[PDB]
Amino acid sequence: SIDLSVDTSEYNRPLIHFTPEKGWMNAPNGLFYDKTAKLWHLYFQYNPNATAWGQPLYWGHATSNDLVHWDEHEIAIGPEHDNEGIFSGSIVVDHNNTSGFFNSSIDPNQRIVAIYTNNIPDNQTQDIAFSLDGGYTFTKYENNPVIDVSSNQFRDPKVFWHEDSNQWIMVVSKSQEYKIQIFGSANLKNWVLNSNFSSGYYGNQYECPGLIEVPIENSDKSKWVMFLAINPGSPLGGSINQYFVGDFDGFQFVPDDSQTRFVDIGKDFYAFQTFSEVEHGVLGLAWASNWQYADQVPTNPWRSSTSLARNYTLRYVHTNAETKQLTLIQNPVLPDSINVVDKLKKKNVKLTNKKPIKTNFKGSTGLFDFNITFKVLNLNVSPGKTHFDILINSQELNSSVDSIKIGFDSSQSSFYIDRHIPNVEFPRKQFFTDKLAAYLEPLDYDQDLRVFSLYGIVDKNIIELYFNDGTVAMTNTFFMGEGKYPHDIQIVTDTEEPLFELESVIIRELNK
Amino acid sequence: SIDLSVDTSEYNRPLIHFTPEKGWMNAPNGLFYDKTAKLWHLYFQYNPNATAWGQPLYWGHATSNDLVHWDEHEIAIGPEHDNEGIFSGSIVVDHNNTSGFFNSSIDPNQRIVAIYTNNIPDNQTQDIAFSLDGGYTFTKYENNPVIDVSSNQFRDPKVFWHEDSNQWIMVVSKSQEYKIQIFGSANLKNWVLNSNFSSGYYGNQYECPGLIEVPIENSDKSKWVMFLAINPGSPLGGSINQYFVGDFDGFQFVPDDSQTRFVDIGKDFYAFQTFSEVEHGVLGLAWASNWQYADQVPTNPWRSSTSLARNYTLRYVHTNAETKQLTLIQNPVLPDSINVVDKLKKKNVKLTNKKPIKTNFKGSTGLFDFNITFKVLNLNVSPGKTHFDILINSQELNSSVDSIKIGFDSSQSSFYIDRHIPNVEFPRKQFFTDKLAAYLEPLDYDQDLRVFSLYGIVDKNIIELYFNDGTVAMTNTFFMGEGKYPHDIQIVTDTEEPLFELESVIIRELNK
Ligand SMILES: *[C@@H]1O[C@H](CO)[C@@H](O[C@@H]2O[C@H](CO)[C@@H](O[C@@H]3O[C@H](CO)[C@@H](O)[C@H](O)[C@@H]3O)[C@H](O)[C@H]2NC(C)=O)[C@H](O)[C@H]1NC(C)=O
Ligand SMILES: *[C@@H]1O[C@H](CO)[C@@H](O[C@@H]2O[C@H](CO)[C@@H](O)[C@H](O)[C@H]2NC(C)=O)[C@H](O)[C@H]1NC(C)=O
Ligand SMILES: *[C@@H]1O[C@H](CO)[C@@H](O[C@@H]2O[C@H](CO)[C@@H](O)[C@H](O)[C@H]2NC(C)=O)[C@H](O)[C@H]1NC(C)=O
Ligand SMILES: OC[C@H]1O[C@@](CO)(O[C@H]2O[C@H](CO)[C@@H](O)[C@H](O)[C@H]2O)[C@@H](O)[C@@H]1O
Ligand SMILES: OC[C@H]1O[C@@](CO)(O[C@H]2O[C@H](CO)[C@@H](O)[C@H](O)[C@H]2O)[C@@H](O)[C@@H]1O
Ligand SMILES: *[C@@H]1O[C@H](CO)[C@@H](O)[C@H](O)[C@H]1NC(C)=O
Ligand SMILES: *[C@@H]1O[C@H](CO)[C@@H](O)[C@H](O)[C@H]1NC(C)=O
Ligand SMILES: *[C@@H]1O[C@H](CO)[C@@H](O)[C@H](O)[C@H]1NC(C)=O
Ligand SMILES: *[C@@H]1O[C@H](CO)[C@@H](O)[C@H](O)[C@H]1NC(C)=O
Ligand SMILES: *[C@@H]1O[C@H](CO)[C@@H](O)[C@H](O)[C@H]1NC(C)=O
Ligand SMILES: *[C@@H]1O[C@H](CO)[C@@H](O)[C@H](O)[C@H]1NC(C)=O
Ligand SMILES: *[C@@H]1O[C@H](CO)[C@@H](O)[C@H](O)[C@H]1NC(C)=O
Ligand SMILES: [Zn+2]
Repeated sequence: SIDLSVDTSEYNRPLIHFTPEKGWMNAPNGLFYDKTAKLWHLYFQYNPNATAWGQPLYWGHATSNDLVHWDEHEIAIGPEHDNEGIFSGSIVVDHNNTSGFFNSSIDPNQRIVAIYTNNIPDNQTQDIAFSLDGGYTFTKYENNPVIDVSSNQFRDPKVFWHEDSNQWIMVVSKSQEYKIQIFGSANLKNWVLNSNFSSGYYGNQYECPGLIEVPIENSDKSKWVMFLAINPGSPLGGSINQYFVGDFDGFQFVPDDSQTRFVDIGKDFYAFQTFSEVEHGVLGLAWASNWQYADQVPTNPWRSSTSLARNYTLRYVHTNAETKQLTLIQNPVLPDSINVVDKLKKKNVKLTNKKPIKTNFKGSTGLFDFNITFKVLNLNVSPGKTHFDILINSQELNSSVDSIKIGFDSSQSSFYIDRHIPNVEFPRKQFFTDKLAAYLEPLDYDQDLRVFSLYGIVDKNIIELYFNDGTVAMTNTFFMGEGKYPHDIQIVTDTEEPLFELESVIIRELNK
Repeated sequence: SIDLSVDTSEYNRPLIHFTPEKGWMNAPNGLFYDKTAKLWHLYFQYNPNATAWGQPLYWGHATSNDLVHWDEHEIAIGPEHDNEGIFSGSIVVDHNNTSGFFNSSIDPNQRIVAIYTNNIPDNQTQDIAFSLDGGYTFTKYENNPVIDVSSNQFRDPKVFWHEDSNQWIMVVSKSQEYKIQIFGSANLKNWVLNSNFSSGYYGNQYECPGLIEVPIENSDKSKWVMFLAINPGSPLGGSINQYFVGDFDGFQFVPDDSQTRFVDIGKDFYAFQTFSEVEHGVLGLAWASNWQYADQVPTNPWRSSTSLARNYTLRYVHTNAETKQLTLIQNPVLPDSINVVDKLKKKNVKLTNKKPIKTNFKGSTGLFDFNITFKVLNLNVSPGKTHFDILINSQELNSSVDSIKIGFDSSQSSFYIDRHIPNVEFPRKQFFTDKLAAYLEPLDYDQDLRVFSLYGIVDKNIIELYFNDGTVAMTNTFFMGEGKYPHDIQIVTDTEEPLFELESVIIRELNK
């Protein structure tokens, strides 16, 4: 039952991360681009009747021309009964009408088919539905389900057209068997199981798989990347996304190695999905929370945002001094529709305890970004001082300032976040990990000096960090006290002489 | 250079975890049992000259008849020069004198050979040394090194006799190539490279591998388990140990699957090694710290303990409701030579906010264990109350009590620890993760009610937790304020009616 009396929006509703106006949101679904309308479509696991997961569960729907400003629509798909759910799935555009649902009056770029998990008591099946109006309303296929294996742990179909083998491909999870199942189909209705894939960090269950061709930077080559969500049992606690790099022939995915790697090593990036019908590269986003505490965080009358849309590539990067690995790179999608309210620019700054960088903006939108390239100098300092810190400070409210801290330690070659906020309490905060680290090799070397970069964006209750031009991504929510939100940024150190040179510093106040 | 002026031993030196009397300890080495003398041997990476890592670096040495009472000996092996180190390695007993070092005056069970990494500037090699006095003094082999591949990233040899292929086997890490190399030898001097193994979570580097037959519970069969340390780049930050289950023929290790699993999901369990010459089962221990902060924790005039000795088996356990996996099990070695100073024993207690469990012991050793079997009842409580907490409280000093918290949440089916202690500060505490969790399936079901077990031991500055009879292990150090150490244990809940029934509760104060 949503309490419309208490609205936390003013201080903790993100400006450029999608949130439903009210109710509960989890996994993003049916992500696609309408080439005719030039519209991005976001669907999502949606309970409008509470700020927690519940059935009946629907596909919510929003559209955007630029992946930052969203317009929320009426519910797109709903269950047959109150004790049922339209669980996760995906959308394809059936340009050549292989499904037989579309006539000449439906533009080929708008021949929209949803493939989703129908959840009923003791049964999960893969069902389809078609939209004749650009993805706003759907008709369920008469002969659903299209796949039934008599299981209650069988969900999250990601479907794509595979040109090379001239067929539809589904990757779907046999969740508690720890198997990604690869099915093939000529018409999206009649499916054949081609192979099973089992690898990486199993945790409790497999969920929301994905399989897509990702370009290698500065080349004409590409690799197939298999995405996989696990929850619970993440090594960081709760829910997390992992990936595998290799090749696909339409029947089997063959990884290049047997290594485990995570997509994002924050706590709050789960159920990642890619957009269908992108013409250049790979774009996707995730649900920006963690199953451990998502339904308890102090937001109202909604819970959950998505991450920003991110652009995915592969790059050879040093994982140690000697060895390079083909690694998943992600950078945020931030178009010119984002307004810069104010900015601080500094160059070649030798950081010390008497030379802090402090923003002095007139007001605050609660939306900021910081772009920093730094070099570690050859200075011996005591071990408590081998670091610098970016402080994100609230306004002073009732005599107190709340803040979160993003730092780098030169002795550990590791970034860290501390999202610990004194006095803010909510159920299951025992699982709300406060301190997270990311080890990185230098981005570059300036003679013998190690060079690193960091891009960060803060949007009222969520922070996204991208280290070394997207080599590592870390997504984390944070909850300041009632009425408090980000207002100013400081960069500080305790070193008396310079250990860090900030070659370039850009801190901007942004708005929609 | 160690200050003997300040000694923290009284409040934070463990009683039954080995610590050097003074200086720095990291990885355990040369672990073996002398069947003739009936003595367990522990060697360790040792810097006597500071409470941080430094060269010259030695093998320290201690012995025990029972794996809890340790006698520290003279340094066993030292480097040729001050800018060199005797890095990690292992010991075997050359019963049949394959090496030719041992005549009829040396009992077969005492034909002790150390295989270790010799660290010199820009070079790491595998060297051997032999002991004619039961492992107290060593003579380096005159034709060292026994393996040189012209690398400065080539270390941590674990050697064993393989009967099936009638040869010595060495597993060693080509650290920055992410390879465990398997070599073979008739005589411990002349080696042949047989295979390279690469899998699991790579992080920054491969270190301290092991390969051993682990018995399957209730069976005469076993599996080959490959152990692997990575540091830095643990998904929990810093250093961690992982394992692989499969088969070995003397030349190649073949895992049964391609899954990644960690040995211990605490922050402070690294460089795990197994004892040689164990006749019943598999025994091992690790370094009980994390490279991120190990050299900064507030102990003096030593830093670091080992973990307890643990007993390793394989058991088929539910990782989800549907599926069992052959899983590494570990339980602590705690013999009857440990005195029970006092204990609290309770049976069939329905836990509520008016019925807390509280120890009322006359004094404190700072050494306690708690053994609990609990059951989750069918009670609906508000989301903030779906849990119970074990509080480990210091004595009141300067008007405050320091505490650490171990809990279970029935909504998340997860254990958690909070080792956050306010007002205790030390360098690199930004990496000192305070909140850790572990998801488990129930140990058993009583009709429809979920049953779980938990064994924990607190030894002044270290806590070891074993969930569901050793299904999951979690090791963490903790640092209370100056003079404070564990004094009393409480078990509490906020539920007004019973959510948890404690079938069995045993809390003991222990001593040497
Ligand atoms: C680690 O745990 C294992 C159990 O998984 C323990 O192994 C058991 O150890 C006892 C000896 O302590 C063995 O009993 C012996 O059996 C032989 C004949 O089978 C008999 O001749 C001896 O008199 C003795 O009773 C027992 O068989 C063995 N169990 C298994 C399954 O191997 C081991 O002791 C534990 N180690 C420590 C130090 O706690
Ligand atoms: C995501 O990144 C890719 C490049 O890595 C961008 O792709 C380029 O897009 C332009 C048109 O916008 C094309 O003319 C180029 O040929 C593309 N390059 C490659 C190598 O494909 C893509 O535009 C990015 N998308 C977003 C939304 O940022
Ligand atoms: C962060 O800063 C870097 C500059 O250091 C930006 O990268 C440059 O982007 C421009 C386009 O705006 C390119 O022409 C340059 O070649 C890039 N140079 C470098 C140094 O990368 C980057 O776009 C910034 N990131 C943001 C705003 O998110
Ligand atoms: O809304 C269901 C949708 O979410 C996912 C991924 O988060 O599964 C979540 O919800 C399920 C039902 O409560 C849980 O079984 C699952 O553990 C949880 O992650 C998708 O798998 C599913 O389609
Ligand atoms: O003492 C060296 C010994 O420790 C290990 C494992 O912890 O390596 C540690 O020390 C090395 C030298 O400082 C580092 O290169 C390494 O990263 C660190 O883990 C063993 O690998 C080594 O034999
Ligand atoms: C849930 O929300 C839907 C969509 O607005 C509404 O029509 C329905 O009555 C609600 N049902 C329950 C059981 O709350
Ligand atoms: C084509 O489909 C549309 C639905 O969009 C329907 O109204 C029309 O009658 C159909 N007939 C044609 C165009 O063949
Ligand atoms: C894939 O897994 C399913 C479910 O366990 C099984 O029925 C099927 O035979 C497997 N198929 C292949 C080709 O491995
Ligand atoms: C280091 O310790 C050893 C062994 O106790 C000692 O003999 C040596 O002099 C010390 N060296 C330095 C450099 O302090
Ligand atoms: C055996 O070795 C011992 C110890 O090194 C030595 O005292 C003795 O001379 C040796 N015996 C023979 C026959 O060489
Ligand atoms: C094993 O790795 C080593 C070192 O990288 C390499 O030279 C050797 O050829 C490899 N051997 C095999 C059998 O792969
Ligand atoms: C804990 O309790 C169980 C069941 O009573 C017992 O068998 C076990 O030995 C105990 N564990 C320890 C480490 O004392
Ligand atoms: Zn605090």
